[PDB]
Amino acid sequence: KKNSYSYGWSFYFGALSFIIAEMVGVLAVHMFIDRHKQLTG
Amino acid sequence: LAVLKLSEQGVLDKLKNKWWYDKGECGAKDSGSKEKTSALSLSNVAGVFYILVGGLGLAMLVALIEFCYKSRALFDRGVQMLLTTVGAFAAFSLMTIAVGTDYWLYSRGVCKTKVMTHSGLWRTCCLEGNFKGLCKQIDHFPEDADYEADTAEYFLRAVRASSIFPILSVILLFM
Amino acid sequence: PYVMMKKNHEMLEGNERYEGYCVDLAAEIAKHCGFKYKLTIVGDGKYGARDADTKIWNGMVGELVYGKADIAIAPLTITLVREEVIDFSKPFMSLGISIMIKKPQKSKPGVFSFLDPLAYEIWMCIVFAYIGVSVVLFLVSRFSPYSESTNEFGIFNSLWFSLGAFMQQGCDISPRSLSGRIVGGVWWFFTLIIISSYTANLAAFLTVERMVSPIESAEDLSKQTEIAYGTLDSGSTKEFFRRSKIAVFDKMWTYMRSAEPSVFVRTTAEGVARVRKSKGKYAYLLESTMNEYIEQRKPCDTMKVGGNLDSKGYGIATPKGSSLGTPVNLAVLKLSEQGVLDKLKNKWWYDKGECGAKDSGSKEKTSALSLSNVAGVFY
Amino acid sequence: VGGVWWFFTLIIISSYTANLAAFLTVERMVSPIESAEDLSKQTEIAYGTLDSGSTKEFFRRSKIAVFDKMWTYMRSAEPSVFVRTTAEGVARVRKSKGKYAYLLESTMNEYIEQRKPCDTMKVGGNLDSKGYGIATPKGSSLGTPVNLAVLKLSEQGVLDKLKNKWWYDKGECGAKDSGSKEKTSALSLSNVAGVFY
Amino acid sequence: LAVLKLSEQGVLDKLKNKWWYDKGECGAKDSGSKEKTSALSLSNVAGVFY
Ligand SMILES: NS(=O)(=O)c1cc2c(cc1Cl)N[C@H]([C@H]1C[C@H]3C=C[C@@H]1C3)NS2(=O)=O
Ligand SMILES: NS(=O)(=O)c1cc2c(cc1Cl)N[C@H]([C@H]1C[C@H]3C=C[C@@H]1C3)NS2(=O)=O
Ligand SMILES: NS(=O)(=O)c1cc2c(cc1Cl)N[C@H]([C@H]1C[C@H]3C=C[C@@H]1C3)NS2(=O)=O
Repeated sequence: KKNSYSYGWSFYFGALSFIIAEMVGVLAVHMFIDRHKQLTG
Repeated sequence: LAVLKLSEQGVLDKLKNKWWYDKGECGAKDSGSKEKTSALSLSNVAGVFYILVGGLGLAMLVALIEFCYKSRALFDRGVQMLLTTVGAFAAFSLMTIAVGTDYWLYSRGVCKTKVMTHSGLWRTCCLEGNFKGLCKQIDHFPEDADYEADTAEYFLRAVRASSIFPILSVILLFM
Repeated sequence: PYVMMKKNHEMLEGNERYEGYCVDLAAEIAKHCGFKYKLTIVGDGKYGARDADTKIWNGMVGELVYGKADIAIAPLTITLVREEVIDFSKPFMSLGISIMIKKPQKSKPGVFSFLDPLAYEIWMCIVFAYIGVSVVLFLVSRFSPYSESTNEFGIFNSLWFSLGAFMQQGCDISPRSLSGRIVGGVWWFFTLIIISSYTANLAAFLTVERMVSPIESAEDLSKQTEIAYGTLDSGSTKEFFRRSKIAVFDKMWTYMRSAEPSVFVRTTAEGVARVRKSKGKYAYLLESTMNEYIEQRKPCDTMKVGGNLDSKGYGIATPKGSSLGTPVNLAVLKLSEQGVLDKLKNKWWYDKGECGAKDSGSKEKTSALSLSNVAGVFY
Repeated sequence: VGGVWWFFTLIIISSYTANLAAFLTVERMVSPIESAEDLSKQTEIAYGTLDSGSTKEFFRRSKIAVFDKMWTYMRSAEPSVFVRTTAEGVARVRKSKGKYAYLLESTMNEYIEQRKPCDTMKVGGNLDSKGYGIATPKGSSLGTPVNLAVLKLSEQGVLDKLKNKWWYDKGECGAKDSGSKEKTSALSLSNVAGVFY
Repeated sequence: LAVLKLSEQGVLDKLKNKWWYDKGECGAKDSGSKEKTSALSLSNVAGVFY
């Protein structure tokens, strides 16, 4: 058919939940870099 | 009696599919069979040239401001840990708002439990019906002999039905 | 080629003047029957028929009925109204209505036919965008004094990075700054679409060229309105589409009635010239043995397609009740089983031919993408 | 040298992938491996006639160099290509996988193609011409109403009507019947087995 | 006169749409366009993501 399905705002906020959790994750890795740096440096 | 005679002998159908078609000078039936090749014009791929020149000006722009920021002249565990916490419950907010919400999809559908239908992950409802604000929550819809002829997609429908994956997104984000 | 005269026809006298298929056919019968044959062109110059305005026969059959003719060895088709008034033997040659179309021109690819799945405006804009990216990639990497010696990207490297990126081989150097990877990354998305479009468009050319079929039946002539078809305006071919019940030829008749360019032509040689003018857009309906001889004459650019949609036959005619009819009838059956009618056919239609026959051959000759398609890349 | 050679391999490998995409899509038929003359040249492709019949008498009574080669070749031929009946001769074609062909009347050849097991083709035209005819005795009192009737059926199209109806509509199978369908084919191992070798 | 009266008031339209469809509930034209599978959708290549 001419399928009229469109994604509401709840779908994109889960996508914005994805990208921030990917950003919080790599900042957590960047902090795991530094806590090893005070441990050894 | 003569009109009914012409139709049984087929004449009314004979005089029609002859006349409209054979005295028809042009038609989609006449011209539909031919098929020849087409070289790609520039307008088929013109957007890729637009993004390319847009990528060039964007490259020169950030090269300019990275240079000027160095000539004129974010690194501390303190506020970075605090901004991580602000980013932490924000991801916890945007997902937990999303799951309970019935606005995952805008579509067409009927909600009367036996139309600008908004369907959702755990609750699918309807809007712009005969009456707004009613919900028909559905999973494992009845198929041919309780679906059992196929084995593959029932595991894929049960993951949609018993939706562990948005929940395990929340639970790992909660832990 | 049935009866002709040589160019020195005034130099010669009588039966020696004439050459042709019926001329030797008259010669082979007199050897097997024992009569003195004198060739005579009909003074009217028409095939035999009857018009009921005065109820008078015309042409060669009219000379047969009235008494001018003892025999009519001719392209005289055995019909019903002719059989009632004059005798025919068994037919000596078989034929039918067939299609004459201009032969498709010889497929000659250009040396730059590999550049053809994209337009010339695209390859011009690729090379223009090649220069524009490489100069931007040079300006970005060496923009700053702070470094300059660390970047390996000169102009002579930057034209090489955009060259290896486009041909997808990959270059040894790679950008390291943020803005250097922007100009490098977008051009990588550019070369993904263009190369994948070039391949899929080339697959679309070779698919359709493998699908395009010739026209090899009268119904196949009827289903397509690209190529137009016409007959004689006065002839037994025109009568045939009217006197047939079959709906394929009936819509081929009503097409000839109601096509706004009139498809009917006055004679045969006018219809031959219409095949030459329309550049392969015009089909022509005529007898088969006329269609075989015309494609064997220069400029050789016509051809026989399909098969005989009906059948007719040319017959040797005698007047009704004449004594010649039975020994002629034994002579026609004698010439056929000795392959004389085979030999006289193969000689007149082919040795006075020398146009090529079935030079295309297989349609899968172009299956293997031969060297003439991509010889320009080697150049 | 490195720049132009890269533009070489871009064109060739894209043309290699494009031409496979034309083959695997369009299943054009095998080119019909002989014609009238080509059956005479390819001596590995045997061809057989009836041991006593109209086709046997024709090739010996021929002054054409092509057919004289055909009568010479079947003369010194092994194994024996002379057949007893047509049902034996038609069977020798389907079991020999195209190595053996059969020379027969055009009427029987169009009929065998429409009957089961459906695995034959009529390639080329007629080599000679013959005709079936309604026969009356010498001194017939009805021969003249007969031959006028035969010419009447052809002008009204009935002889052509009774033929293209009968051979086709009572034809159980045919290449015209089955030619239109086209479905996909996954590549088997034997398509690319040489690359593993 | 009654048959011509029922047709122009859409009664024969209404009695058709009711009996053939409300005692129906099978789907009609669920396939729709043939170019729905033109775009190579996610269900074709979801296994690669898996
Ligand atoms: N399809 S058509 O227009 O050619 C066409 C249309 C019609 C035909 C015959 C033909 Cl050929 N006959 C019918 C008639 C047969 C009986 C049923 C309705 C009347 C009486 N009328 S119709 O339904 O108006
Ligand atoms: N080769 S050809 O088409 O000129 C040709 C045409 C014909 C031939 C033989 C040849 Cl070789 N004989 C047939 C046969 C039917 C009866 C008339 C002649 C023989 C007996 N007639 S035909 O159909 O007129
Ligand atoms: N094509 S066919 O076999 O159906 C067919 C073959 C023939 C037909 C008619 C038909 Cl329909 N009539 C002709 C006849 C018409 C005149 C020419 C030859 C005889 C007298 N004989 S034929 O050439 O043997």
